[PDB]
Amino acid sequence: MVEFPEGFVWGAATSGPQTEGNFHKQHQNVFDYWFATEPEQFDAGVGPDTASNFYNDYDHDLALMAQAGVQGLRTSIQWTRLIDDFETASLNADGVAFYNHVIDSMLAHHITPYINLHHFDLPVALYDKYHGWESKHVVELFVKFAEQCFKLFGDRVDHWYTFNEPKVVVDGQYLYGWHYPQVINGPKAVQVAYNMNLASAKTVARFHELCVRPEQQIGIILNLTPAYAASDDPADLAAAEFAELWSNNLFLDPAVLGHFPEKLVERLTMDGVLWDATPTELAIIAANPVDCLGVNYYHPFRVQRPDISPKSLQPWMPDIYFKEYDMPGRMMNVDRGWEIYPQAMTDIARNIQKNYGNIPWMISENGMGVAGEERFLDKQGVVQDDYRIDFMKEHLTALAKGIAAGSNCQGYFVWSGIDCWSWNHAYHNRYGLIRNDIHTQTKTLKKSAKWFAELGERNGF
Amino acid sequence: MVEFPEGFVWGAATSGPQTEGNFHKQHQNVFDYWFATEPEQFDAGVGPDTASNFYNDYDHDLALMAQAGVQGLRTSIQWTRLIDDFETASLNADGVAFYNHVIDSMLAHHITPYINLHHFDLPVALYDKYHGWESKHVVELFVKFAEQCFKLFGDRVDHWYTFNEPKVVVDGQYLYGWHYPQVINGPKAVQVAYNMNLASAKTVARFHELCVRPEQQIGIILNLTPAYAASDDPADLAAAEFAELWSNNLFLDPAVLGHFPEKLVERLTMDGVLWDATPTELAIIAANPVDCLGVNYYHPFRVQRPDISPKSLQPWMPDIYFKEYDMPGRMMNVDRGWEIYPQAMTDIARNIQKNYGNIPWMISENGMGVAGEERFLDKQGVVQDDYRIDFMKEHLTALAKGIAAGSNCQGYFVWSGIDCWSWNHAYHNRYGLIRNDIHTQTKTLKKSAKWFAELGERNGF
Repeated sequence: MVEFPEGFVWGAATSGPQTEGNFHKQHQNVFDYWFATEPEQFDAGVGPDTASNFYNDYDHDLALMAQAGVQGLRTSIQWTRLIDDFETASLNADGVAFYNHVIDSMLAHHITPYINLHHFDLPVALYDKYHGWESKHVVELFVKFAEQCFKLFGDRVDHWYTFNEPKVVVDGQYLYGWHYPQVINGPKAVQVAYNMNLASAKTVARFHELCVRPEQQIGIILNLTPAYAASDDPADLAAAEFAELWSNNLFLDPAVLGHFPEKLVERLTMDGVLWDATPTELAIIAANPVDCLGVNYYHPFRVQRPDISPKSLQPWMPDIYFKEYDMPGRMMNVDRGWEIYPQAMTDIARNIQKNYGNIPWMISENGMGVAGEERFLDKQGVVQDDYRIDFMKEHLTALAKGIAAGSNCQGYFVWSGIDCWSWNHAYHNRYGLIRNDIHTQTKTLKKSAKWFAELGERNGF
Repeated sequence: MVEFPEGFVWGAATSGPQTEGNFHKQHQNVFDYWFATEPEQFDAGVGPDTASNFYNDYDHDLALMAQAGVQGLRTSIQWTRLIDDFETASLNADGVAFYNHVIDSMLAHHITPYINLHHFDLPVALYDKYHGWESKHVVELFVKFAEQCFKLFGDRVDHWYTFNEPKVVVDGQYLYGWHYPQVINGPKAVQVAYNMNLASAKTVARFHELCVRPEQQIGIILNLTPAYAASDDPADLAAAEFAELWSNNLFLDPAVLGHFPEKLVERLTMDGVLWDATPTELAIIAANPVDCLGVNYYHPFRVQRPDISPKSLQPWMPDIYFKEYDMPGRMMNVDRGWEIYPQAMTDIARNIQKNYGNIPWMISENGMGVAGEERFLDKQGVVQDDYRIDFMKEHLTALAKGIAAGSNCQGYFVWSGIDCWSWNHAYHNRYGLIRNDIHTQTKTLKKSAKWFAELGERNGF
């Protein structure tokens, strides 16, 4: 029935910090330091120090991933593992060697590399010295690190990305306490948002200057979940308008259109919390859009009025203009507390098609997490994750309507290939196609793994 | 100024479960299952799943130990890693290759291998099915595993040990809650003590049927801390008399003399808690004493009369005869809670000389744990553990007096070579000549490492 374009890319996504372990890693990133000082904040006291042991198990991990039909693996290079001196971007000898092994072994196992340069993993040294992404100097050193990744690995890596979801670094580090250093400052968060867009653009710039070869392309990875209004009442549609500008156009528009959405920059100006920008910088943004887009989606987002007036005396946060809304009769993943709504896949495809030039794009993350998968092991220790196959079917179908309506969707990357470490939640929820018993680092394909191998061969289901 | 016999061995000690991590291990031992189920029972939530990463980094680890002057290394083979099916002692192909890999790497780094067979690490599946060491069938299974160790590795391992401190298994599993399964039952513990003495003895027999060359010796590692009476008050002397029989003679006599100490068995019989033994079993125990003895010593032990009469009706426990005593004016390692008393080294040496035939013996464990050693890092990141050097000087001085009086001590093994995982205390206390930063598994010689290398080349200090 459901069929997909020819040459569609079927793949899996993770990150360096969530798989490698900190084995011989020279530098602490913000999560490394958080767990070393406050392990209480991590599920079951499980931190990143071993994660899914990718640093040691990479060759067989790649073999199993290919067995589960992963044609392309999207992961990330750790700034804190690759670089010795952050100011000069000198190379850590062991770190470069490791990433060569990984990339060589990806290729030997017939898996297309997709390398993301940054996944929530700021070096904590650069926060202590410069306050991290608040500093346009740190921005310059991200580029220096990106330049190094380009020279060392650009020979066999085609597909790069500047960031995975800068919004979550903004939200997490500066608004809502999710990421160490857990700063709660709205105005600071706005500058961080700007600064990360500046960095992604300057990284596209140097990428294209240091790229000769035409199949090489660099994109960015954003979550583009719409902000659905809670009703048609003007107050709610205005909350949905801002929340859309704030959660999506803040990054989508500078990344793809080359400028910030002017309704948004207007509102931040009227509020006196607009970022410090310069026309040189804004012209760098404008000159270097991304070559493609990766789209993350998991669950919808719905929005109503704020309870009190945005002009009330309170510290500035974006949240003063909208409140989350729970829709009655919603379909829920009850244990995880998320709404299920594959229709947003179709909306996202349309939005890119019409308002974003139908720029080449993929779904770079989509998947379902479940706790306690042992409950579903069969007699040969294979998780019977029928729920996981159902979820992919509903969401791939919705994706297919958008493709058919003419949306330029080139691939689909599952979260995740192998169970991996989910920040403070660590291993509470399991998303893999492949189970990891983290006590032994023994890995085993779930049932969904042979279904995904079958999906990639039929190019449909 | 203090010098040691020519040929004296300068070693280091650990165990498999405290170093390897559980990477790709087939079976859980009781500590693995304990951590998997009750991680809150372990310091900072650190369990044995990674420990000191010895599975992955054994080659560079032994090179560090070679640098720190380890001429001989004693560690353990995990039953739960070597054996596929416990009933048959069939081999796990991957576990056999690992231990081959570490032994050969030991020789390649000019480290003499000293292989212990068991270090608190009973397969949990054998506790579930048979109640572990309470089962003489489990005794037989242990011998079939020992036999496999000898046939696979005897060709290049000369020095074997049946057990590390079986008393800690008896106390830990059956008396005081220290080890999972946390059974509290005197009578059972008495039987376990017997069963492990019998298992050790059948192993020696099997070893002597399979050992070729005359350099091949097998022994047992016991803690021989004396039980010093609190005073000359007769009740205090009777408490030391029984504490000595129970904590030392219960294992020393069967292992070296071939029989259990008669006053103890008379005591256990009157109390109705004696073990089930058969004359055939006692005959094996009489005919297969060890070739040599490993002695562990850390802190002394003092005993006074019990608060209440041992005739009080209460569950039977060896403690109904003695209570620990705190000597006023004692010398203390205040943070660890242990008295410092090097003189016990000399007392121990005398006891072996006077009463145990001056059997060849070694100090197989001696060391000093300190918490938070990062507070003593110098400029170049080398721990300045002068305290650890002072500790070794004091105890080695006591040792040398014992040797000079004619005791047949042939080596000194420091606990530990590299910082290793200390059961529920995990890495709260560090004992190594070499630091392990357990977040990154990066290891670095301490100052004691250099002093110990120099100690071995001077054979004295």
